Amino acid sequence: HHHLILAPMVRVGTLPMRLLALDYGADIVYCEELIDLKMIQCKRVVNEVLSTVDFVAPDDRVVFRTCEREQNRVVFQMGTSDAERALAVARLVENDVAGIDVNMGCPKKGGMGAALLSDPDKIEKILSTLVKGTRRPVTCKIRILPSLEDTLSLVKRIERTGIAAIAVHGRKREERPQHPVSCEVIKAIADTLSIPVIANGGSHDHIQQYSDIEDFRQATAASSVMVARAAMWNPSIFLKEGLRPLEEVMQKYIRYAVQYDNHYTNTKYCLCQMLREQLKSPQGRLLHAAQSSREICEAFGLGAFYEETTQELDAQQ
Ligand SMILES: Cc1cc2nc3c(=O)[nH]c(=O)nc-3n(C[C@H](O)[C@H](O)[C@H](O)COP(=O)(O)O)c2cc1C
Ligand SMILES: [Cl-]
Ligand SMILES: [Cl-]
Repeated sequence: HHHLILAPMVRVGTLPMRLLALDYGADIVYCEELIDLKMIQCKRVVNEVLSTVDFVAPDDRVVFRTCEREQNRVVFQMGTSDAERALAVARLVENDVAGIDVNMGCPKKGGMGAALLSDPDKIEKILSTLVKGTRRPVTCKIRILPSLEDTLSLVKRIERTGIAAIAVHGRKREERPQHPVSCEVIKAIADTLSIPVIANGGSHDHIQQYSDIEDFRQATAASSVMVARAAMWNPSIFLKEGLRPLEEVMQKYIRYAVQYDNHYTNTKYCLCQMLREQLKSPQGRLLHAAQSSREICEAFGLGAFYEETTQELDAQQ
C-alpha cells in the first residue's frame, strides 16, 4: 500500500498529535520544524517518569520529546542554513528517530525554508553532508518555483545528493492557502524523478475525507501523500473507516497530552485548531479560560483522569 504521512507543523506536531495520528492510521509522522541553532544547544535525556527521550536546552526547556511507540515512524524536521550545524543536529537525534528532514518550503532569523530555494548550491551542500553523515534516510520538503523548467532543474539536482524522498508542496513561495495547489507540477516532478515523491498541499480543496487522499495521490502521480491542515482539523483523517466525532478525538488527544506532560499552552492551541467554530460553545469558552492542564481536563470531563495520571507520575518522580 501507499503511505499516509502527517506533514510537519509548527506547534501542532508535538508528541500527543504524532501518537494520535499513528493511532488513526498515519504510517509516518513528521515533527514540527525545529531550528538547528536551538537543537545544537540540547542534551539527550532519558525520562524514566514519562518513558520518553527528551532533548533539553540549557534553560531546562524540552525542545523535542519522543517515545518508543513512534521510534520507527518519526521523521525529525530541522530548520537550517548551515551544512555543519545540520549534521551536528542529525548526529544528536539520529538514534531516536526514523528519518531526518530539512525544511525548504517555509515562506515564514533567515536563510531557511523557502529562502534556500534561491540557493541550490547550499541545498546541495546541506543534503549531501546529511546523506553521507547519517545512516537514516534523508528527505527534504520543498515549494515549487515560478518556472517549471527551474523547478525541474532543482529537483533533479536535489535527487543527485542521494536523498531517500522529496515532499513537494505544489505552491510557490508567495502563494497562500486560497491559491489552488498545482497537481500538474507535482506530477511533472513525480514523472521526472526516480525517487519517491510525496504529494502535499491538498487539504480542504482536495482532501476533506480519507478517500480523497488516494484521489490526490492519483492526480499528482505521487508515491505517497503528506497531510497538514486536514490532520490538524481532525487527526482521524488517516482512518480508513471514516472520520471520528471531534468529541472522541479531543478526548484521546488530551489523554496523551497529560501522559506525556505536554505544555498546557500547546495542548490549548492544538484543541483550538480542532474546534474552530466550536470555540464559541460553553466548552470552547472553558478551554479559552483554562490556565493549566488540570483546567483543560476539567473543560472536557477528564479531571479524574488528570488526578489519577499525575499522582502516578508524581510518585515515580
Ligand atoms: C499550523 C501549520 C504549521 C506549519 N509548519 C510547518 C513546519 O513546521 N514545517 C513545514 O515544512 N511546513 C509547515 N507547514 C506547511 C505544511 O506542512 C503544508 O506544507 C501545507 O499546510 C500544505 O499542506 P496541506 O494542504 O495538507 O495543509 C505548516 C502548516 C500549518 C497548517
Ligand atoms: Cl510550506
Ligand atoms: Cl493545579
